[PDB]
Amino acid sequence: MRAKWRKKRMRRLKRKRRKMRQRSK
Amino acid sequence: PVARSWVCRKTYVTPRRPFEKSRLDQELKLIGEYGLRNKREVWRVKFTLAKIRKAARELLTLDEKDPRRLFEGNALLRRLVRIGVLDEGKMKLDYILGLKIEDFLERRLQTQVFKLGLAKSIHHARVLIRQRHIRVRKQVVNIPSFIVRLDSQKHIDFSLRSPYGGGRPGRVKRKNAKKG
Amino acid sequence: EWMPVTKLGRLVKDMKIKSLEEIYLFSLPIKESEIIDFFLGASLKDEVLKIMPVQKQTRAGQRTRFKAFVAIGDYNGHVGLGVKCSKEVATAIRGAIILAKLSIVPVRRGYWGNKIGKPHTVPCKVTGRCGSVLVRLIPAPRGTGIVSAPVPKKLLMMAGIDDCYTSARGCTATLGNFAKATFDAISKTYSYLTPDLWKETVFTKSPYQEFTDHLVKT
Amino acid sequence: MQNDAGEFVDLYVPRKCSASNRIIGAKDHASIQMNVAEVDKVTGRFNGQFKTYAICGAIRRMGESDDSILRLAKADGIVSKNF
Amino acid sequence: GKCRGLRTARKLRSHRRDQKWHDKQYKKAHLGTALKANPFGGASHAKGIVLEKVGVEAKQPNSAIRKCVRVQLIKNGKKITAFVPNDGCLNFIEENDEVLVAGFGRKGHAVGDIPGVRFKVVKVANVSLLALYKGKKERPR
Amino acid sequence: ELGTDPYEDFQENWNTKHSSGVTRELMRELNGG
RNA sequence: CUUUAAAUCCUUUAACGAGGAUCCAUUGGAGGGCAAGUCUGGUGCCAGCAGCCGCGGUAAUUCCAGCUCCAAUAGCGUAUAUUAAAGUUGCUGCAGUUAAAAAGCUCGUAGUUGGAUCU
RNA sequence: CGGGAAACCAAAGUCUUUGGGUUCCGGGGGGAGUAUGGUUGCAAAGCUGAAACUUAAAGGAAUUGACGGAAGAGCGAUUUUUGUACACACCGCCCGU
Ligand SMILES: [Mg+2]
Ligand SMILES: [Mg+2]
Ligand SMILES: [Mg+2]
Ligand SMILES: [Mg+2]
Ligand SMILES: [Mg+2]
Ligand SMILES: [Mg+2]
Ligand SMILES: [Mg+2]
Ligand SMILES: [Mg+2]
Ligand SMILES: [Mg+2]
Ligand SMILES: [Mg+2]
Ligand SMILES: [Mg+2]
Ligand SMILES: [Mg+2]
Ligand SMILES: [Mg+2]
Ligand SMILES: [Mg+2]
Ligand SMILES: [Mg+2]
Ligand SMILES: [Mg+2]
Ligand SMILES: [Mg+2]
Ligand SMILES: [Mg+2]
Ligand SMILES: [Mg+2]
Ligand SMILES: [Mg+2]
Ligand SMILES: [Mg+2]
Ligand SMILES: [Mg+2]
Ligand SMILES: [Mg+2]
Ligand SMILES: [Mg+2]
Ligand SMILES: [Mg+2]
Repeated sequence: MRAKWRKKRMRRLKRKRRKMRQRSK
Repeated sequence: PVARSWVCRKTYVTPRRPFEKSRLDQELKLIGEYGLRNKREVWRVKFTLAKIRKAARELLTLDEKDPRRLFEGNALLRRLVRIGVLDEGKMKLDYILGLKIEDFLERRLQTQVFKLGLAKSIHHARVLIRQRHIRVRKQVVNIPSFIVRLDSQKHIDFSLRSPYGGGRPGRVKRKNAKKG
Repeated sequence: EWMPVTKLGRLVKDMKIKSLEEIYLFSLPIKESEIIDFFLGASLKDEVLKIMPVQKQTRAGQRTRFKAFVAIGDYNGHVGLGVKCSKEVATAIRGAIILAKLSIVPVRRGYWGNKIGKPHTVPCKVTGRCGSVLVRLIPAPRGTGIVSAPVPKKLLMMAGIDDCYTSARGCTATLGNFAKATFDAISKTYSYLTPDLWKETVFTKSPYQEFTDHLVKT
Repeated sequence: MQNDAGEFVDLYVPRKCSASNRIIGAKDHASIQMNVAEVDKVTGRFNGQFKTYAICGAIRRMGESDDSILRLAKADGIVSKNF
Repeated sequence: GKCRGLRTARKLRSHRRDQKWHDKQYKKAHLGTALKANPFGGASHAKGIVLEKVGVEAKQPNSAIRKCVRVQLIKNGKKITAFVPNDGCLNFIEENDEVLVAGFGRKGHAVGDIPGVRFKVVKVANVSLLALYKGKKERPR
Repeated sequence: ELGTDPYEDFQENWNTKHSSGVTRELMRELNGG
């Protein structure tokens, strides 16, 4: 996998976690 | 607390390379020529020579007029001349570096018993020494590695109690005479 | 029977040059192997250091050749190294022996401390390079022996060195580079200007110039 | 060179470059040993005597053997002082 | 380049102290996570109870079934896969037996074809596997 | 009788399973050790 | 007998005590690293060996054995901590274009370093 | 000139003949610039930054071949143009669901 798209996938997964792993929770 | 002493040290160093053909051949030649039991007896003399060389090399870095050099090199040379490895004309500190392990091997009691004609083999010499047939000037010595000093060279003989040195016959002769 | 093809060979065969040091003085290249046989003769002993198979990729498949490394020396001040690649092992070994005795250099031997008796070690610290391999030779006291790897030790013994300390850096698993670096280090012993070589050089007749009349006849 | 007893202990004594004083090694094949003839001051013919110079290969590769030979010949009186 | 001042001892010592942490072995030995994760806890050997017998497939290009045992240590209760090295020695081990286990030789790293196995069996039921293999001692029973 | 030739064995098996052996033989043929 | 508080051990000494002198030396190996057999019989990618590279799928120099051969030797294997090997932590003494690597750029406090000259 | 594995570099020289001053910074390949803590921002994200575990290689320069929907000298292998991560050689190798 191209490193650029791997980095983008990691960032999207982290954003999804951040939405799920809410600071309020 | 106890009244004991714990001072002790090893008398040999094992080689770094376990299987080196040239070293094996040289050590086996030494063992065969001097009738030694194993490799450790070669390593012991090698360690002794290494220590003497290290001391001599440490004394050769000082100034010639240094009192400690004059005091200690004189003692080292005197001891080497006493045991017979060195000669009186070669009592400089540089000649110590020219000594070889065979020089120390030639001064054992086992080789001197053979060289003096008391034994007809080096192995026979070891057997004779270990069986209490040899005395050094008054004392029965049964240690093959006994290093003979120069002044003691003339005084190696059969013991007075030995069947060879004028003593009573041994067990086998007495039993065979009792047979007939 | 030997029939020389060069002036130096004709001079050597006709007993006009006394020693190989006369040739070494004028840095004359040696192109005939029979000169070294004439001078060093029986004292030369050689040893094969490595047989290395190399392969060239072709359309039909790999083509294999064998390379022999041979070190030679007389144990009394001269040493040489040769490398030869051939289709057969025996041919490569013969070529390597010839090439090794062709490139034979003298070795300078010095003292570590007091200068008593015959020289026993290298005059000073000398370094040789080959590829990534660096080899350093340091003088050692009398009776020390050679403290080195098995590969440099053979060349140092053939050169006639009794005592020496050795350091090495780089990929020494490359046996050819390891041997060539220590051969270069040994060769650099006579090219080092020490204070006892500061005297002005007195020139002498070259063998080409001295025996020109004899060369004209033959 | 020699031991404490004074006996010389060497295979041979290598010759040094006349230009740079460097030692000319046994495998230096770019070195030259050149002779320059001497002439009689009255007639100008070949005397039979010559002067010898030795140049190492390092100087020759630098292209500095011409100037070195010229200076050596000037120092020995072969080349005119008002060159 | 490095600083060569006469009063730079603090700089040099501090830099070396900080750059030693980028050595894998130094950090492994001085960090404490490896010691915490080590089932033996720093010991050369351990004793366990044989939970069961398993067969581990050898990694390619080799093909074989290496006989191992799942055991549980007595001092900490951790579960471990140990290798029983010899031809037919797995018949010397029974379930619920007590075994002495040592390392495999590479300091926590797997050895050879066996994947993820770093321990080997030494003694079973207080008798060495070598003596059982050579027929010098019998199982106590 | 000439039974084994180290040169032929090396030149044949230098890339086979028995290379490390035949090399060891060839050296014994060459250096005498 | 001596030893010792009394003993033991060592030393000293009577008598007995070795031909298979059965009064029997073991521990690891035999492809390379690394000293030493592509000898014979089994097994047939199985069982197993192998620190690493590797061996074993019907002629296995590597497994299980017999013979023979190596190494140290009253000692020799194994697991683990540690030192040298490591100039792979580099003060001596390592690197940073492409193998891991110089901050996007500049200013700047502390720190480090600092041109000649006096009999 | 001298360096370097070489490609190449008058600097990438004046290095085992190793010390002009000083700052940052690397320690086999992955896990991973990921988790967690701290901090900055409205957000997107920025800075600092692991371990458990897994693996015997990954990688650089150059050489000979094979492919292409392209036109005496070198340490050494070695001695139509060109590119290659192929060498069981494109019927290859290889990425993600
Ligand atoms: Mg290597
Ligand atoms: Mg297999
Ligand atoms: Mg055995
Ligand atoms: Mg066997
Ligand atoms: Mg081996
Ligand atoms: Mg061998
Ligand atoms: Mg493998
Ligand atoms: Mg069979
Ligand atoms: Mg068989
Ligand atoms: Mg260490
Ligand atoms: Mg060191
Ligand atoms: Mg390390
Ligand atoms: Mg140094
Ligand atoms: Mg490094
Ligand atoms: Mg990079
Ligand atoms: Mg920049
Ligand atoms: Mg400031
Ligand atoms: Mg000043
Ligand atoms: Mg440096
Ligand atoms: Mg890393
Ligand atoms: Mg790792
Ligand atoms: Mg050619
Ligand atoms: Mg060439
Ligand atoms: Mg392209
Ligand atoms: Mg190509």
